[PDB]
Amino acid sequence: ILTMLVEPDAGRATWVAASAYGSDNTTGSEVTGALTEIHFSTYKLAAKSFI
Amino acid sequence: NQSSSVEVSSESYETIFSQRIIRDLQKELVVGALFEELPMSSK
Repeated sequence: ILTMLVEPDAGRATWVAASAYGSDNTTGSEVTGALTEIHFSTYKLAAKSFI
Repeated sequence: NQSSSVEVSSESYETIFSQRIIRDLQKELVVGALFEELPMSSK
């Protein structure tokens, strides 16, 4: 196997209200993401002959 | 041959043709040339 890393999709920000300009919500929201993987393999092809 | 994996087209390519011609025993000739010859110059 040969395994590679796949970047995730997109997140998004939040529109904070005017009230939270001094409160803790001024920072907005937390955005997370997780990576993923892909795998590859091979197959065998063969033939024989006689003389 | 028709025994291995690959085969020839036909027996013509499995054969060698020779230009040698041979003959059996032939009867010997005896009376043809045992008498004397009498040449002629007329009928």
